[PDB]
Amino acid sequence: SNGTVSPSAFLEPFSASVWVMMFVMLLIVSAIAVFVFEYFFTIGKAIWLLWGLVFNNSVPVQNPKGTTSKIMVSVWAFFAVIFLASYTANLAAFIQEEFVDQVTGLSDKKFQRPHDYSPPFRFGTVPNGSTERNIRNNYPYMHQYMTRFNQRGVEDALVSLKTGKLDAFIYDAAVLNYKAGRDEGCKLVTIGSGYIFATTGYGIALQKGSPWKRQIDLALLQFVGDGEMEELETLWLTGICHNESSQLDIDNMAGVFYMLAAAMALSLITFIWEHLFYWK
Amino acid sequence: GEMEELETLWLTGICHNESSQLDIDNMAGVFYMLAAAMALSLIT
Amino acid sequence: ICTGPNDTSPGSPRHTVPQCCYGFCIDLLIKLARTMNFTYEVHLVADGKFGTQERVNNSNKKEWNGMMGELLSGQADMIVAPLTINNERAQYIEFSKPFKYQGLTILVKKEIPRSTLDSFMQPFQSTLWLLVGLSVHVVAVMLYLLDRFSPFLTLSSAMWFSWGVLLNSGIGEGAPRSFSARILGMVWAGFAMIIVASYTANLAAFLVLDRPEERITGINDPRLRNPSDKFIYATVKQSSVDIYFRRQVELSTMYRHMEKHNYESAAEAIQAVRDNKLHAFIWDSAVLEFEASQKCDLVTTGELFFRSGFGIGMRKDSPWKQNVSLSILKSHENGFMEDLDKTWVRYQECDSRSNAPATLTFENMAGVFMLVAGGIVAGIFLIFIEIAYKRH
Amino acid sequence: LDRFSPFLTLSSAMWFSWGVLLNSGIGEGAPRSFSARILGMVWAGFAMIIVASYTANLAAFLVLDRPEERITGINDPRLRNP
Ligand SMILES: CC(C)CCC[C@@H](C)[C@H]1CC[C@H]2[C@@H]3CC=C4C[C@@H](OC(=O)CCC(=O)O)CC[C@]4(C)[C@H]3CC[C@]12C
Ligand SMILES: CC(C)CCC[C@@H](C)[C@H]1CC[C@H]2[C@@H]3CC=C4C[C@@H](OC(=O)CCC(=O)O)CC[C@]4(C)[C@H]3CC[C@]12C
Ligand SMILES: CC(C)CCC[C@@H](C)[C@H]1CC[C@H]2[C@@H]3CC=C4C[C@@H](OC(=O)CCC(=O)O)CC[C@]4(C)[C@H]3CC[C@]12C
Ligand SMILES: CC(C)CCC[C@@H](C)[C@H]1CC[C@H]2[C@@H]3CC=C4C[C@@H](OC(=O)CCC(=O)O)CC[C@]4(C)[C@H]3CC[C@]12C
Ligand SMILES: CC(C)CCC[C@@H](C)[C@H]1CC[C@H]2[C@@H]3CC=C4C[C@@H](OC(=O)CCC(=O)O)CC[C@]4(C)[C@H]3CC[C@]12C
Ligand SMILES: CC(C)CCC[C@@H](C)[C@H]1CC[C@H]2[C@@H]3CC=C4C[C@@H](OC(=O)CCC(=O)O)CC[C@]4(C)[C@H]3CC[C@]12C
Ligand SMILES: Cc1nc2nc(C3CC3)nn2c(O)c1NS(=O)(=O)c1ccc(C2CCCCC2)cc1
Ligand SMILES: *[C@@H]1O[C@H](CO)[C@@H](O[C@@H]2O[C@H](CO)[C@@H](O)[C@H](O)[C@H]2NC(C)=O)[C@H](O)[C@H]1NC(C)=O
Ligand SMILES: *[C@@H]1O[C@H](CO)[C@@H](O[C@@H]2O[C@H](CO)[C@@H](O)[C@H](O)[C@H]2NC(C)=O)[C@H](O)[C@H]1NC(C)=O
Ligand SMILES: *[C@@H]1O[C@H](CO)[C@@H](O)[C@H](O)[C@H]1NC(C)=O
Ligand SMILES: *[C@@H]1O[C@H](CO)[C@@H](O)[C@H](O)[C@H]1NC(C)=O
Ligand SMILES: *[C@@H]1O[C@H](CO)[C@@H](O)[C@H](O)[C@H]1NC(C)=O
Ligand SMILES: *[C@@H]1O[C@H](CO)[C@@H](O)[C@H](O)[C@H]1NC(C)=O
Ligand SMILES: CCCCCCCCCCCC
Ligand SMILES: CCCCCCCCCCCC
Ligand SMILES: N[C@@H](CCC(=O)O)C(=O)O
Ligand SMILES: CCCCCCC
Ligand SMILES: CCCCCC
Repeated sequence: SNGTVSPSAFLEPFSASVWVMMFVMLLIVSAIAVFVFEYFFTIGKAIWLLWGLVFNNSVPVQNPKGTTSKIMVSVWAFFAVIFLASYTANLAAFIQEEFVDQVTGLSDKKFQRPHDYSPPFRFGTVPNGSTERNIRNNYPYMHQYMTRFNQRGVEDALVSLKTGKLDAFIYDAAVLNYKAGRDEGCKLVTIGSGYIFATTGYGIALQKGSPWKRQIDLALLQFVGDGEMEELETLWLTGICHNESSQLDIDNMAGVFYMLAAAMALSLITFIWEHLFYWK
Repeated sequence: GEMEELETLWLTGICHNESSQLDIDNMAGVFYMLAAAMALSLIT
Repeated sequence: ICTGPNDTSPGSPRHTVPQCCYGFCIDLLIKLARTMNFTYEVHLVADGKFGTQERVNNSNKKEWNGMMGELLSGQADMIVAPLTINNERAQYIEFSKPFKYQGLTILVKKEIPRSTLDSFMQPFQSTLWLLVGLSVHVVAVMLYLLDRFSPFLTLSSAMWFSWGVLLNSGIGEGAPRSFSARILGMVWAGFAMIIVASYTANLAAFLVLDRPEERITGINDPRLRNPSDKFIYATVKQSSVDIYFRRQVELSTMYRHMEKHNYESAAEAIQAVRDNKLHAFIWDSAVLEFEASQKCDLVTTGELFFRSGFGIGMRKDSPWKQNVSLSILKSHENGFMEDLDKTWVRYQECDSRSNAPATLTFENMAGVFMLVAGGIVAGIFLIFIEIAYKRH
Repeated sequence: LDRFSPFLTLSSAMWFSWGVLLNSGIGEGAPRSFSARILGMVWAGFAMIIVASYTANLAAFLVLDRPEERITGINDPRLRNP
């Protein structure tokens, strides 16, 4: 998918407890302390000064006059530079494109009931295989809907996915993993970060009662126990994408604008509230 | 290519293909600039 | 109702107390008994070992023990347990098709980071802090020394200018008047900017003291390859992973370490890893992954290796082999093994799996808040110092 | 908000917003009424977040990287699979 960024992406750099204790408890306590220092300029002005210093954007403030008040403002400015450093240090990685899978799994409502969706879901599998038999046995309705958007081969399904004529491709897990690994640019990926449903295996078929069955089983088990299977998997099954800065759009960082909108609403509400208080 | 696998099985190492404080020597340049500023201020 | 030994510790009278068994394998066994109607009678293996072919001290004889021995000697009839399918066991008993695919992996203790109170002073060495503190004041006094004796700034104004420029606070809105003081103050501002930027560039790194020292890159990492006294890594004694390590002629250098430290059962090994007695535990992917999911302070770090599957082993000539294998395959094909995974393995309470940079927490930066509190409790005295100064 | 307060001209408000967005200090004079003293400071936070987000990856976009040029021996995917 193109991916998505959560509206709170700009807010996780600190935990909720840290945010609320800095901007409610610590800040108001420090503002009250600044007033106590200066008195011995309204409290709104002290809160305004501290908040402007939290992120110094040259916002106009009214500095206090007492020396102790100036010292406390200095240590608050040190706390503010700590806060800005910690917040901006990892902000770029936190506001990053997060890729969410289209479907959770084979039991998702998109597969089970594709009709109750304004855009239809296009998923299919090649016929005459184990996957088709499994889907027919488990989900007859899903298989009946799937037969319409059938496929001819693995490469045909892959190019259908690439162009856009098909959305999902249900197939053998190992072949799909190999295709995802060998794919360039990694536009194709299996959901669930390697989700496997039937979890069977590849076997060497033999006639019933064949004398070669026991010897072949023992030889294969010896191969897997000697590490040769790992070597073969590295030689053949491994791919490109397995071993694995962008422009910012409105959708990328819409949360900051959401915060600004909430502030616009709150400002209008408090304007009406102040008018009501003044009138009455 | 068997020699490559032998040498990566035996002759391979740890430091191959492999959070520090800042002392005064790291900040030597900025302090030298400040000293030059003091000297320029005195001569001016 | 499963009748098993009472005391796990060796050298104790192992009374056969009837406990009760439940979980993945028990549910699978009940399903098997339902699909092919046979009656079962579960009983735990006498000794906690999974079972390997061992040389008894009576020479010229190899014996199977554990669950393998209990099945081969006729005491048992079917091993419904996470029995790994390997060549050594397959020669004597026949396994069904795997009902769970997994592999060996390494479980280690996830280091919880500790937040020192001097974390934010950590980026600068203490001599640098002292030097910058002295520099602030020498520049501050020299501003007013230059300004006062100027043919063309008081003490407080100069000090506040220097400190506010360093801290970026704007407390002192007093600019120097003399030219030389102008160059001196502006270059001091530049130096303060560079110092602040250099401090910022590593404040976050020094705030969280996490390094990938304990991170293990599978079994190919040197810390597993090269034994050491401190790095105590182990497995369950007398199990499938022990057979795998012994069989590997190339990895026998590891084996010399494995035999030195081994544990009676998986629970003891994971407890030892939890209590930092152990540095690494080699065990099956399923068990280690579930333990990491539930016991949240341990992490599975090793790259997956020796991919195999748990099999419901029976005797060499058992009438149920074909039917039990067919039943396992049928359960795999429909949504039964998935149900068992969901209800026994997939569930978790926390995973802590996120490659994003660590989120700052309250315990991580308590030093900053305590520094602000110290500023509060120092200013509360500075008020009295100021009034006393006003008295004089 | 300030003009219709129960108890800051256009140019001064313009300068306040511009100097808050990009910290230059041209905006002199904080908003008088409380209704604006909350919106203005939230706008200051918005400006800080925007500036920090723009700054965080400015050097990467100033000089383009070399993703494809970084060949890695014969294990290169653009070498292994031609
Ligand atoms: C009245 C004066 C002193 C201003 C007080 C500031 C608070 C009104 C703001 C500042 C920071 C705000 C917090 C900043 C971030 C947190 C985390 C945030 O949790 C998340 O990380 C996102 C959760 C989600 O995805 O919905 C929830 C709000 C909250 C508590 C905020 C609650 C409101 C806060 C405390
Ligand atoms: C001045 C004070 C009183 C207000 C400070 C603003 C923030 C505390 C509010 C304003 C807007 C709030 C956000 C607006 C809406 C978003 C989306 C909202 O939905 C989700 O992100 C869920 C996942 C998804 O939808 O993709 C979650 C909260 C959150 C981050 C909010 C988090 C808290 C916000 C930032
Ligand atoms: C008075 C309040 C309740 C509404 C007006 C608040 C304003 C401050 C506007 C200005 C711009 C508005 C934003 C501009 C457009 C975006 C996209 C908009 O739709 C999308 O996210 C899809 C992508 C796209 O629109 O391009 C969602 C709101 C949002 C954040 C807006 C939120 C409200 C904003 C911030
Ligand atoms: C000392 C005199 C020349 C006063 C004029 C400049 C001053 C502002 C001092 C303050 C700190 C002094 C620096 C502090 C200590 C260093 C270490 C020192 O570097 C070395 O080569 C010796 C090894 C070491 O001690 O680290 C000498 C320079 C220097 C940069 C000093 C240069 C002169 C500095 C900048
Ligand atoms: C805690 C560690 C990091 C050292 C920090 C030192 C500062 C907290 C002290 C040391 C010297 C103090 C200064 C020394 C004396 C001056 C003059 C002094 O002049 C007055 O008392 C009258 C002020 C007026 O009313 O205008 C004012 C404080 C001040 C700036 C002090 C401010 C606070 C200072 C810088
Ligand atoms: C470079 C890109 C981002 C566009 C830059 C826009 C500026 C060139 C314009 C837009 C808005 C203009 C301001 C908007 C209005 C104000 C008030 C205005 O006050 C007046 O006396 C005329 C209007 C009135 O009667 O209030 C003076 C200009 C000024 C500062 C303007 C200055 C020039 C501005 C900033
Ligand atoms: C060795 C050590 N172990 C610790 N365990 C803890 C924890 C979690 C509870 N903290 N901690 C340490 O902080 C140290 N280091 S210290 O004793 O040289 C030291 C002490 C105090 C301060 C200031 C920091 C600013 C506020 C005022 C106190 C600075 C350095
Ligand atoms: C799957 O199997 C069916 C047969 O069960 C194949 O259908 C045949 O297709 C060929 C070529 O189109 C025709 O000549 C035959 O007459 C078809 N036989 C029947 C009974 O339909 C189908 O082609 C196979 N599909 C794939 C992709 O393997
Ligand atoms: C294993 O399963 C097969 C198939 O269900 C069983 O074979 C059936 O047995 C019944 C009862 O004797 C007969 O009526 C059927 O005709 C048999 N069908 C086949 C395919 O042979 C078999 O009895 C089961 N054996 C075990 C070990 O329980
Ligand atoms: C985003 O997804 C849509 C489908 O919803 C697709 O048409 C479009 O091409 C995607 N954007 C990109 C980056 O191509
Ligand atoms: C047997 O089990 C009981 C708990 O049911 C325990 O208290 C007792 O000590 C055990 N006896 C042995 C074998 O020591
Ligand atoms: C098992 O099922 C058969 C019917 O298929 C029944 O006749 C028999 O009594 C049942 N009991 C056993 C254990 O054979
Ligand atoms: C040999 O094994 C038997 C049975 O476990 C034990 O009783 C005996 O003490 C052992 N002898 C030696 C020399 O280990
Ligand atoms: C009239 C004021 C002139 C001030 C010159 C300051 C030069 C600072 C150099 C900083 C280089 C990073
Ligand atoms: C005079 C009261 C000022 C209160 C300022 C609150 C600003 C909240 C901004 C939140 C940004 C995350
Ligand atoms: N491994 C599968 C390939 C075909 C499919 O997945 O449908 C089989 O032999 O049946
Ligand atoms: C001891 C003085 C510390 C100043 C820190 C400025 C970032
Ligand atoms: C007034 C100086 C405060 C410094 C805090 C580190």
